[PDB]
Amino acid sequence: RMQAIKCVVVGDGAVGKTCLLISYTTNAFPGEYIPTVFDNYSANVMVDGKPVNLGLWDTAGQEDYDRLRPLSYPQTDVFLICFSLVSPASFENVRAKWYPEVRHHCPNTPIILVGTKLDLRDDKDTIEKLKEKKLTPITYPQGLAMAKEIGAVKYLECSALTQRGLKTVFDEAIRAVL
Amino acid sequence: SMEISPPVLISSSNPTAAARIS
Ligand SMILES: Nc1nc2c(ncn2[C@@H]2O[C@H](COP(=O)(O)OP(=O)(O)NP(=O)(O)O)[C@@H](O)[C@H]2O)c(=O)[nH]1
Ligand SMILES: [Mg+2]
Repeated sequence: RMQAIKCVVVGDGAVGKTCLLISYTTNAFPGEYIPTVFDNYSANVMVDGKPVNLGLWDTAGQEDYDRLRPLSYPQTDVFLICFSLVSPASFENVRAKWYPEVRHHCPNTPIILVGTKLDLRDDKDTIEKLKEKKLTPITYPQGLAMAKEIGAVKYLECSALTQRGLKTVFDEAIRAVL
Repeated sequence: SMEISPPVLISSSNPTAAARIS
């Protein structure tokens, strides 16, 4: 049977988990935000000339799905823990929620920490809106330190919108398994 | 040192993505 990888994507609502998956697998970007309960993407990649099936599992960022979400975790090979680079609350939830939940169910599964919406970090309006609430975007060093703190294999930054660093996220997930 | 190709979507439960297949 063709070699297969199950990758599960978790993180707060609105961080960009669904756009990450749509943009990576089809190069499209959806025009309207519809909250995810569960969704799936089956895609083939060539890894050193051999086909690999990527089973990508999308999950709900909302607290109301906390009891169902872990039921999708069995047989996971790698987790993507996602936070938005322009949402400090979503960053803090990596330590307060996502890392503890993933580790409770899957103590030995590799984690990639993913900073999303890279395109917004330099956006003056986004910066000013954060600044008005005494906040600042998450910097690369901050993300890196959080990755070290939670034992993540790798810290990566990307934009689903521009596709900057997007392919690298999934390539690194593959490398964490194969 | 790994050569990884872009993905080819085979299937999805997601309406937006499934529409862009094959
Ligand atoms: N500027 C920018 N906006 C993005 C990016 N990725 C997602 N967004 C926007 O952020 C919002 C939420 O994205 P989405 O992928 O639906 O988030 P989610 O993490 O899947 N949410 P949920 O857990 O509820 O399913 C949408 O308005 C989407 O267009 C990105 O790379 N850049
Ligand atoms: Mg979603």
